[PDB]
Amino acid sequence: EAQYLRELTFLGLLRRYPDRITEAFYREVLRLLDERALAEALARVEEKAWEELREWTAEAILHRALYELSVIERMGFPGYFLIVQDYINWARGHGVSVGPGRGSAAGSLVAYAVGITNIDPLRFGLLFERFLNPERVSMPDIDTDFSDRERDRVIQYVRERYGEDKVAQIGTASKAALKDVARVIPHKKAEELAKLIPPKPLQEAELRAEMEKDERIRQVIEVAMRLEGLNRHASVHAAGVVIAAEPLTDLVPLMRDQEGRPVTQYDMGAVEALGLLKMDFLGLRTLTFLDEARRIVKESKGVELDYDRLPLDDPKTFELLSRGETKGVFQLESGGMTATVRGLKPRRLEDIIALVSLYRPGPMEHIPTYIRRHHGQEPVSYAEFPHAEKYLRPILDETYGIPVYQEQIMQIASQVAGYSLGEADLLRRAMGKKRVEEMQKHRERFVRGAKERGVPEEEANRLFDMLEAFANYGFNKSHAAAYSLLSYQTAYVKAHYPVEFMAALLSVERHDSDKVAEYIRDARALGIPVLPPDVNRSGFDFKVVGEEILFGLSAVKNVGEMAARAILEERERGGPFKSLGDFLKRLPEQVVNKRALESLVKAGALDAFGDRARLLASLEPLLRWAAETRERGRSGLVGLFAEVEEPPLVEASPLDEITMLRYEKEALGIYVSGHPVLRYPGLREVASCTIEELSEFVRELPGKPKVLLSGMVEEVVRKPTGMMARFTLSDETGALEVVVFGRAYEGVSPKLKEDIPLLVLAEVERVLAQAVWTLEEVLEAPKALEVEVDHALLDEKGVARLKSLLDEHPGSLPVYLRVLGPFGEALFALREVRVGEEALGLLEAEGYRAYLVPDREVFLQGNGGGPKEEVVPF
Amino acid sequence: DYINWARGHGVSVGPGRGSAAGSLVAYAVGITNIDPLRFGLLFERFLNPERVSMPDIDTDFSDRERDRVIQYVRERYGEDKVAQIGTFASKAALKDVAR
Amino acid sequence: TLEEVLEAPKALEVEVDHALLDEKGVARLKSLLDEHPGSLPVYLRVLGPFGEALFALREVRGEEALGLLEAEGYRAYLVPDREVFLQGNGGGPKEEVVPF
Amino acid sequence: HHHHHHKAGEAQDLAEGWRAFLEALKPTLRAFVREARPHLEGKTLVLRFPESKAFHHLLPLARAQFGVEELAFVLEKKSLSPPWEAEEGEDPSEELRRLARLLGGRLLWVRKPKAPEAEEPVSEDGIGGNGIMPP
Amino acid sequence: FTGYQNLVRLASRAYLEGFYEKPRIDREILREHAQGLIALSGCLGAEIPQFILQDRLDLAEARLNEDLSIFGDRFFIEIQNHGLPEQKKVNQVLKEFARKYGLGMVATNDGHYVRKEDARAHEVLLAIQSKTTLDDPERWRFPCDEFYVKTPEEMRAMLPEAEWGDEPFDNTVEIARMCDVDLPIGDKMVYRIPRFPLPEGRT
DNA sequence: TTTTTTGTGGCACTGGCCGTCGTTTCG
DNA sequence: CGAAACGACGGCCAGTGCCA
Ligand SMILES: [Mg+2]
Ligand SMILES: [Zn+2]
Ligand SMILES: [Zn+2]
Repeated sequence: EAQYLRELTFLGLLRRYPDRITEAFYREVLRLLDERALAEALARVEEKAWEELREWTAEAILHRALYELSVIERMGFPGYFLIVQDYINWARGHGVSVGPGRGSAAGSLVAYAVGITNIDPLRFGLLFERFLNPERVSMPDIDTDFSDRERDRVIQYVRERYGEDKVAQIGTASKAALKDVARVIPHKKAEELAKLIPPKPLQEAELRAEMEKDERIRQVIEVAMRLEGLNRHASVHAAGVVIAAEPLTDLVPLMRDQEGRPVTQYDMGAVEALGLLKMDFLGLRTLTFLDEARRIVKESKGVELDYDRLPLDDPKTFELLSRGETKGVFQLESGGMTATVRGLKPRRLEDIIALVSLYRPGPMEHIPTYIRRHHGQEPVSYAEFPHAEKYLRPILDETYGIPVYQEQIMQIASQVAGYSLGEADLLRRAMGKKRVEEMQKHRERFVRGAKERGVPEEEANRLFDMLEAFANYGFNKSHAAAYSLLSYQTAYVKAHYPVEFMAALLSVERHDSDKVAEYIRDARALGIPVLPPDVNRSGFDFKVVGEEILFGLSAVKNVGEMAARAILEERERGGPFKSLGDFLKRLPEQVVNKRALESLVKAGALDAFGDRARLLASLEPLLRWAAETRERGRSGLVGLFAEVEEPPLVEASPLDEITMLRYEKEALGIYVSGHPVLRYPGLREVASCTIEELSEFVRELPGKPKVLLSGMVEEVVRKPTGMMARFTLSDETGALEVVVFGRAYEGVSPKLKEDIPLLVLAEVERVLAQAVWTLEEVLEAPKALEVEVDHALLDEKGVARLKSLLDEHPGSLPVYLRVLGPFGEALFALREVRVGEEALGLLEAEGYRAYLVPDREVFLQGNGGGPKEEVVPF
Repeated sequence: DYINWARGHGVSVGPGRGSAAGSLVAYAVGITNIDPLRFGLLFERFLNPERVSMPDIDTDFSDRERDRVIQYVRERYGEDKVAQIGTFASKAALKDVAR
Repeated sequence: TLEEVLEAPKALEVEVDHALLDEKGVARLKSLLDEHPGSLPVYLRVLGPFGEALFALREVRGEEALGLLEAEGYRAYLVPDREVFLQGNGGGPKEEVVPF
Repeated sequence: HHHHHHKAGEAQDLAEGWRAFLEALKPTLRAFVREARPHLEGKTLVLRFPESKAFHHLLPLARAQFGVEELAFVLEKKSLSPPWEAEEGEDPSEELRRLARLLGGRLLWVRKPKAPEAEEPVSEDGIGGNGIMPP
Repeated sequence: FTGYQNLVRLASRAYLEGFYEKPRIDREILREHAQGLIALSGCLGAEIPQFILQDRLDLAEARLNEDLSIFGDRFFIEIQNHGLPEQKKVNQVLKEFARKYGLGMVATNDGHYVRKEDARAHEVLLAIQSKTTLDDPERWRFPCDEFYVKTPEEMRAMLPEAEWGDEPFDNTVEIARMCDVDLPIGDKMVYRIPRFPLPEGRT
C-alpha cells in the first residue's frame, strides 16, 4: 500500500518537473545504491537507504518528496492517499473538472505530484507541515473542488468502486422560534420583536421590557426560548461523503433523501468521532465556467486552452486587472475589491494572493500600506529587528514586510527561534486559542532559541508581540494561492479572448433573466455586439461568430429541445436555409409546430428571410402550402409538377418598435437592442436619478429625500388593501421595485400597465412613489432650454462669454447646464436669465449642444394643464 | 410494424420462414409466432454475432390480403420510396430459330 | 533599434509557404512542440497570395524540428517576434539596451 | 435579394420603383429587374455562372441586355412619391417645420383628419399647437 | 454519379409520364435533368439529322441552339457512317455545324450485334418480333449488315483520314476517360435504410 | 471560511398542445 | 363484414413553484 503511493509520486514528479527531474537524474539516484521501470525500482526500498542520501534543485525535490512519504507511511496514511487521487484522476479522465485544491491539502508535494493538488507547492511558500503535522498523529481532511454539474458523477464512481453499502453522504433558530411558531405569513409586530436580535438565543436577551406590556408576549417569548435547541429535521450535506471500511450498517445508521441519495443519520462530528473516513466533494462554478471557456475558444479560433500549462507572468492578464476589469473574474467581483485591485495595479501572481488574503474585515488596514510599498513609494525596513533582519527579510520580502500568511509566521518562528517547522504549527494554534498563560511557555522557549540564534532578548520579546498580533488575521497561503490561480486563469481568458469570455458568462447563467440583461449591456458597452438568434448561423447555445456574440436556438422560448436539435441537424445534412418556404417544407409541423414557428419569428431567427409582420402573416398560408407539397411528393412525381415554387411573402405593414420589442421579450426573455425608453431621449436627459445612479446619488442628501425618475412600466397590479399596485420601472441601466403604497391616498391613478413610459416622483430611504406623468404629460408641460457644456472652460477669462450670449435673448425659459466634470454628471439650473425660445437655434450655431428639454420644476399639481388635457394628445 | 398491422386489419400472417423463427426478440415483438426456446431454435443462425451481414426477414401472408400489406408500406414510408423488385431458354431458342 | 534587436529576446519561429495541404497540421506540429517546453512563443509567417500574414497560434515552444521541418517547403528562424514591439514592461526597453 | 427581404408590405413595391433602371414600367416586367441580374450573374463571380446566360443568347452584364431608354426616378430620396398643416397646404410647408426631412412628412399627409397620431406616437399635434401659440 | 441519377429519373419519367408507343421524354425535362450528362446529336432517327433530310437547315440550327442552351459544352456532333446515302447528306452539313459553333465531333457505329457474322442472327431476331417468314416480304429489316462492334482500323474504312482526320477518333477516347460513373458498390455502397418513426419519442 | 438575511439553484408537478386508439354506424 | 369518422385521450415539453 505504501509502495504504490511511492511509485505514483516518482512517476508524478517526472511529469510535473520536466526540465528538472528526468530519466537520467532518476538513474543516477539508483546508481548511488523504460521510465516506468525506474519509479517501480525506487519504491521498493527503503527508508534506511533513502535516509543515507540525506532555489529548488533536483536533489531538493526528492528530499522533500522522500521526507513526506516517510511521514505519511509512518503515521499510517498511504491507503488514505491512494483512495483520494483515484476518483480525482478518474474525474479528469471522464470529463469532470477538478480544482487546484482547497484547505491545507495543497501544501503537500506528494499530493501535487500524484494529482490530488494542481498547484506547485515548492514554487510558492506552501508547507507540508501545515497539512500534516509530523509530530502529532491526526487524520488529514482532504477536501476537493469539482464542477457543480459533474459533482454527483464522482460520488457515483465511489459508490460503485467501494460498494453501495459502504458509501453514503453525511446528514445535516432563535429568530425563527418566535416567528415560525406564530406563522403557522404576515406578523406584523412579531417581526419587531425578532428584529431585536437580527441569531443569539433568548437565553441571553436589553429591551426585555416588551414582555410585561402584554400577557400574550409574556408566554410567547418564554415558550420560544424553550424550543430553540431543536435542530429542525434531517437533510443532506453539500460536500459530505463517507467511505467506511466495513459496511455502514454495522456501525452507522442510514437514510435516503427525496432525490434517492443515501444519507447518514449522524452528522459530520459524530461520524468523524467514530473514526470513519470523510471526504468533502465541493461544487465550484468557476470550473464549469472554465470548461465552456475552453470549448468556445477552440470552436472560434482552433486553440487548445491548457489551463495547467499557462504562463503565470502574462503581461496582458495583469494590466487587465490593473484597469479594474473584474466583471466575471473569480474571487474578485466585489465593489470595494474591484476598486482595491485598480489602486494596487498587480503585476505578479503573489499580488493577487496577498490581496485576496488581506481583503477582509481585519487585515484590510494593511492593504494601503502594501500598495505604496508595492508601487515603489515607501522603503521596506526592518530597523526594529536588526539581528532578526536576515531571517525576516527572505520571508517578508515577497509581501513587502507584512506578515500576511500563516506560513510566514511558521517560517519566522522556525528560523529565528530555531523551532522545528512541525512545532511552529503548534505555536500558531496556541496564539489562535489565546490560552491564558500557556503561551508564556512559547514566549520563553522562543527567547532561548532566539538569543542562541543571535537576537539580544530585547528584540526577541518584542518580535513575539509582532507574531501574536498578526497571527489573529494570518491567512492560509495554500488555499489562497490555489484559488488565486483560478482567478488568474479567469482573467487570462478575458484579456486575450474577451468576446468568448463574455459569451461564456452568458452561457453559464443563461436561465436567469436579470443576469443575462446585465451581461448583454456590459458586452454592448465594451465594443462587443450581441445579436439575436438565426436559423442559418446560430448553434444550440450561445455562439461566437467572428467577433460577435450570437444567441442560441435553445434560448428561444417555445422552441423545443428536440426542435432546437432538429433544426440544426436538418441544416447540416442539407444546405443553409434559403427561404421561409424552404425552412417549413424541410422542417414539417410534425417537428417544428406553429407555436414554435411564431416564437422563432418573434425572436428574429428568420430575419434573413424578411419582415416579421410579413413573416407572421405568411405562416399559415405557407404551412398549408408546405403541407400540400408533401402530399404531392408522397405519390411518385418529381419536381416541377410536384412543386409550384413558394409564393411571394404574404404582405403586411412593418411592426412599430414598441410591439416589436414586446414580441422579443416574449420570444427570449429580455429586450434585444436595450431601449425602448431612449427612443424619446428628451426624458432620458431629465433623469434625476438613473436606476444605476440612484444609490450613488441619494445617499449624500438629506434624511430620506425625494426624486423624480422615468423608465418603462412592466408590471400589473391595482388594489385594494384602496390602491396598492406594484409596478416595475425599467431603464437601459436596470430596474427597480417601485411602490404603489402611497398611491392609496388617493391617488396617482396610473392604469398604464406594460409597454408605456412614465415619469415618477418618489421618496427613497426601497422607493415609494407619490405622483406620476405619462409621455404626453411631459411633452405638453412648459419646456426649458438646456445647454451641455464640457469641462474645458477656464474661470478667469472670466467665463463672461457664456453670460454675454445669454443676455441678448430674454423671455421665460429656465436655462439648465450639464457640466460633464471629472467625476459625476452635474446638474446646474442657471440664475436670472430666462430665454425666449429663439436662443436655442442661435446658440447651436456656436460649439454648444442645446436642447428644448421639459422643465423639471413644473412637475407637480393637478391643474392648469391639466392631467385630463394631457391625456387628449395621446 | 406491418406484421402487427396485418393481424389487426384482417390479414393472416404466417408463423415465419427461413432462420427468422430463431430469434426470441422476433418472437417477442411478433415478427415470428412460434416459441423458439420451446423448440431448439437458435438466434446465432439468424444473426451471426461474429459477422456484420444484414438479416433477410421473409414473411408469409394471405395471398388475397398480400397486396394490402404492401399498400400499407407504400402509404407509410412514401410512394416514391416503395417499389416491387423485377424478375427477367435452350428449347425456346431452338424453336424460334427453327421458325 | 538594431543593436537592441540582435541582443533582444529570441522567440522561436517557423515560416510556412502558402502551399499547404489540410492533412499536415495541426497535430504533427504541436506534437513536436509539446515535447519540448520552454518560455518562448512561436509564430507562423504565412507567405500568402498578397502580403505576409502572421498567425501566432499559442504557447508551444525544440531545436530538432528544423531538420524535419525543412523536409518540406518550410523553414525555422529565430526572429525578434513581430507581435511584440509594443508595451513598456516585462523586458523592457532598458533591458534591450543592456546586452548591447 | 436582401432588399427583397426587407419587404415591409407595400414598402418594397415603391422601393423597386425608386432606385429603378427600368423602361417605363418595363415591358414584360415585373420589378425588381435586379432579381434577374444576379440570377444571370450567379454570385459571387463565378465564371461557370455569368457565361451560362450570355452563352444561351453584375451591372455591366445587366447593362449589356437591356431595357434602358425611359429614364425615370433616381434616388433613394428624389420623389414620386382646426390647426392642421396648414393653410391651405402644398408642400413645401407654409406654417410649421421643417429643416427637412420634415418637408417629406407633409406630402404623404393630405388629407384631411388631424391628430392622429398613427404609427403612432406622437408629436405632430404638439408641433401644430406650438406653432399656433405664437401669434 | 449526378448524371447517373438524372438518367434514372429521365428513364423513370419516360415510362411513368411520357409513354405512348415507346417511353418518351422532353427537351423541357432534359433541361431539368441535364446536370452531369454528355449529349450526342444521335443517329439518323435523331432530331437534327432528320430535319436536315427534310431540306430544313433553318430548324436544325435552332434545334442545335436549343440543345446547346441545355448541355452547353457537354453537347457533341455524333458522326456515324455505314453504307447510307442519307449519311452523306447529313454528315456533310453536320460538319458545318461542328466547324461553325466549335462543338467537336465524336465517332460512333450504333452497333446492335457483336461481330459482322451476327448479321443474319440479328435479322432473324427482327423477324421473330415482326412474326413473319424469311421472305415475307415487307418484313422488319435493317438497311445493311454493318451494325456491329467494328475495329478501330475498320472505322477508318467508313470514315476516311484525308477528310475527317483524327478528331472524331480521339474525342471518343477522351469522353470515355471523363465518364467517371461509380455506382455506390464494393468498399463503397451505403445502406439507405429508414428509421421508422417514433413511439411517442424514444431511441 | 462561516454566519446571516439574502439570493439563486435545481427539480418536481401541473397543464396546455398534436397525433393515437376504440367504438359505432353505414355501405 | 370492412371501412371511415368522430370522440376521448395520451405524452411531451415548458413553465413555475421552492430546495441547499
Ligand atoms: Mg473533508
Ligand atoms: Zn437510333
Ligand atoms: Zn441506337
